[PDB]
Amino acid sequence: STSQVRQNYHQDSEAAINRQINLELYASYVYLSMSYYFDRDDVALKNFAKYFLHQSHEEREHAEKLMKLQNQRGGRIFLQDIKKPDCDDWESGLNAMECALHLEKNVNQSLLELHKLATDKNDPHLCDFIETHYLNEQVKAIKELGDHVTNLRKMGAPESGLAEYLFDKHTLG
Amino acid sequence: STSQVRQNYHQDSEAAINRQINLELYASYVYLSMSYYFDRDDVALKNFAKYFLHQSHEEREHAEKLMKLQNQRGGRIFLQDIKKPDCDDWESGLNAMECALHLEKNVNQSLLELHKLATDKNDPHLCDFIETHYLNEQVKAIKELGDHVTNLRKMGAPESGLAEYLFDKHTLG
Amino acid sequence: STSQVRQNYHQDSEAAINRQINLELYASYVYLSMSYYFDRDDVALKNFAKYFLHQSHEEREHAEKLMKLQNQRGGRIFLQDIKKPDCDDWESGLNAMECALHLEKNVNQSLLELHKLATDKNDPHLCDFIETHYLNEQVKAIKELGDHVTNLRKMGAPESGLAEYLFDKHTLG
Amino acid sequence: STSQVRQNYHQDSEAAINRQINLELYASYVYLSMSYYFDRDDVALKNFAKYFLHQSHEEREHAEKLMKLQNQRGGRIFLQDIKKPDCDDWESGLNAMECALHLEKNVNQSLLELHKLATDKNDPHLCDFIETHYLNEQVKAIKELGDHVTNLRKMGAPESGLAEYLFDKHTLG
Amino acid sequence: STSQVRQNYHQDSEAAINRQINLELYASYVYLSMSYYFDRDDVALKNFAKYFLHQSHEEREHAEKLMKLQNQRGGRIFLQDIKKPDCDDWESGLNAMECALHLEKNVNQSLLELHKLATDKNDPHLCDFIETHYLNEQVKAIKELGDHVTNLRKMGAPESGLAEYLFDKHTLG
Amino acid sequence: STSQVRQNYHQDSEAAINRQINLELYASYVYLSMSYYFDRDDVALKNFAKYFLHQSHEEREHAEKLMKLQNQRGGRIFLQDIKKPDCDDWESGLNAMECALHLEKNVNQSLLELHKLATDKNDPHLCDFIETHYLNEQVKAIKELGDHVTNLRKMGAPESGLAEYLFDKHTLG
Repeated sequence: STSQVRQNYHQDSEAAINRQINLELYASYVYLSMSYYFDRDDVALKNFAKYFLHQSHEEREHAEKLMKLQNQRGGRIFLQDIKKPDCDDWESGLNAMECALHLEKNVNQSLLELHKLATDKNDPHLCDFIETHYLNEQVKAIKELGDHVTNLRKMGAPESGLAEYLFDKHTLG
Repeated sequence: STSQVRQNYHQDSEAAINRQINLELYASYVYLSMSYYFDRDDVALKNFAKYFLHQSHEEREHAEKLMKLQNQRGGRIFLQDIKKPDCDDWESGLNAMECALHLEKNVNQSLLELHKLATDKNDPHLCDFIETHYLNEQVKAIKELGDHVTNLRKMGAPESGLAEYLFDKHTLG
Repeated sequence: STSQVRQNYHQDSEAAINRQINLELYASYVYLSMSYYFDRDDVALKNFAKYFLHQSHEEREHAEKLMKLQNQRGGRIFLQDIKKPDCDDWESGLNAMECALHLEKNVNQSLLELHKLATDKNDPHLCDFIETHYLNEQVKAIKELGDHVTNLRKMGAPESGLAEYLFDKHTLG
Repeated sequence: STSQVRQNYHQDSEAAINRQINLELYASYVYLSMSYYFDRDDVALKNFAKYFLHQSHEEREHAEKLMKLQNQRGGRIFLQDIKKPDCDDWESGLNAMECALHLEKNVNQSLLELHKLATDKNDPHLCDFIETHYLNEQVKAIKELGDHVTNLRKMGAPESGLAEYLFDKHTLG
Repeated sequence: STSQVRQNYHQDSEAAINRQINLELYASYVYLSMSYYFDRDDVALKNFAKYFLHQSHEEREHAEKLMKLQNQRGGRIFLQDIKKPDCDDWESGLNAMECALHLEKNVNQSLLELHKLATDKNDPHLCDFIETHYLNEQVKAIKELGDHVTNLRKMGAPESGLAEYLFDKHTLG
Repeated sequence: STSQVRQNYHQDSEAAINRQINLELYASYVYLSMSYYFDRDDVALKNFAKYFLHQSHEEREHAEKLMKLQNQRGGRIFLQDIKKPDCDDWESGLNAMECALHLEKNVNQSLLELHKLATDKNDPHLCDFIETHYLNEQVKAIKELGDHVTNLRKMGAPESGLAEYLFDKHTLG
């Protein structure tokens, strides 16, 4: 049953990769919903939609990378249902940005837990892969999301709408 | 009397094309008036004028397309008077945009009624022509006008004038 | 009420510009009707249609130039109804050419009357504008229309149809 | 027996495609005969021959397009005999043009009947295919044939031969 | 509540678009699973994986197109859970191809039902959109899948493995 | 009645050219049917279809060449009905190739009989024309068809289907 190429790959590190795979798919779905909310005519903030769409594409490519890694090491991929996003209305841009930040922090925590599991089982390849492809990019994305939120807050009230328009036109545009 | 090339063309589908022709001409006249209102020195919003002038040119070309279609199918074109626009003063930019939206919705309703008449008389060529050249563009234009109006509203009060200046400079410019 | 930029501009020279504006629009409408008559399949003279369509475009651009001049000097533009062309059938090409000539002569007379009014009120800018953009072009157009008519007459009878075909193919084509 | 890919394709819409296929082949044969009549030395009108040869090639390509459509939807093609053209002598150019016009009108009527049958059976693909590839081109061809006939008639008598030579040299050449 | 741009858009045509959206997402998920099955080392058929991955990308882009259409017409998008693929092991290449064919036929049936609903409510824009972007491509894809299956069957037994290798190397490669 | 340019052209050599013309048209029809049989989805051999389609185009051009020759020498062309192909199903590729070979041999025999008739009437132009344009190409085509058949036979049984696939992919592709 075990693949001819499998070597130094544990059952736990396979189930964890599958769960991370599902989580990345769910994140991509959430970002798709976020972007196509801001694509609506009652919102009409183009650059927000483009930003979230790019985030969704990046999450999808990361899930594909995980699946390729699973196949290379001799693991077998198991696909599960993808749960729909939390909200159907994502409110103002200040709140969407804060929901994206929380999602990114959750995914980063999951990656760190996976790294802990990998170092538990003495698997240098998995640790190297996670370090190379995931952690630093997650830190950069979280830093960028933090900057955007503080700038939105700096502008913000009293004239919230003008502020949201100018942030859309200057920063993200 | 009937043209040598006429075939599967009904009297009703000819009168309707003529009426649509007149309506398109009237729309072009209205957009010309809109643009040359904003060209005035007491308004001085250039990009609004350019936008409405482009709308007028598009309406004119659509009327010419209808006239060409009428000639190809063997119909005879009848030209009627073009009534002057409703207003001489088009108020702020928020109101001009809302008058353009209403005009576009009226023209779209007329096109849908023409399509209904065409399918009544079993004329696939007219339905194909309307579908290809008119409907989708009307939907796109109405969507674009809706986005502009919501953004203008988002900025808007308290500082309406600064908002109208920044929308002119960023979006339409 | 009077514009901040208005200076040496009289009420009469504003109403006259508006009337000339309406007359140019009516001329453009007439030329559109002329061209789309010859676009018909029972006439089928392409070059005549192209010629009249070019005339219509030129008249439209001249009306736009008048409107720009009105806006620059501080006048306010007033748009009125555009009356439909005189005829629905424009007969042979010899008669269309003679209706175009009469229309051009009428417009030239209107321009000369406007110049007389301008010199009445001691307004050098309006006289310079009319001289630069309108008079010489009107003279050239009338001369060209006269040449075409005499050539059509030279060919003409007995074989009128062959003559009209060869004039269409050689001169206007 | 039914093909694995067949779906929403009716027996009637298959027989009709086969009959249209045969009709297009017959039209191509007729146009070949027309062109190679005018290629003769007692006629010697080159441009007429080239025009009819182009018509024949277009009809052939349309028949091939129908056959490809039949194969894509899971239908089976049935080929029948191609009947020879009506005439062996196609008379003057005025009469050939009028026989081409009648053939085109017949084919257009057949296409409209096929569209009626397609909408009877609730088949959107066939209606879309007919609308996209056939109807508008048929209308354009009929309009062009009508123009040529009226110009030939305009020239025509008394000097019919000179007229036919000049139409050959100028229009079709 | 109703959007400013909504016109001639029915509740039914909105729910149907949402359901089609979910179905396209599910199809993309299934094709992703198919490709990453054949990416495994115990299968090792590269071209099959690339083919199914391309299918998944196409399905994703089609879902995005549907979502854009929903937003343009004034509808509001509702996202639901995406169910996991049917199988975890997709067997030989002959069976994967037959599961892809069935999925494509199901999606085509759903599109035809949506077209029926659209023509029920007298909505020409939706019918034109479906005809332009979806139906013909579905027919082409089903035809291509049918060809591949018959060729695989032609080779096939007795030497099934060599046949599957040569089909992978020649046709899909 | 006799053409001004006719010289050293016999009635027999005219009827024979007409019959050869009809035979070439029939051959082109047969090759069209052959190609569009292999275009079907239950056969799915592309290169066979392309090969037979090329054969059909070549036969058509040869018929046109014969018609031009007939017109140059002062003969008058007579078109007759084109009979439909023998079969509606052309079986495996081995049998289609053998039906093409027989058709080519029949046409070559007809050409040789025409040459015999031409030398009977002391007509060097016709003999030169046949020698230059037809005979050698017929020999080359028959040789090529013989090679393909022997290679198909060499592969062939036991694994006929794999053999037909590899011949399609390598030789004709």
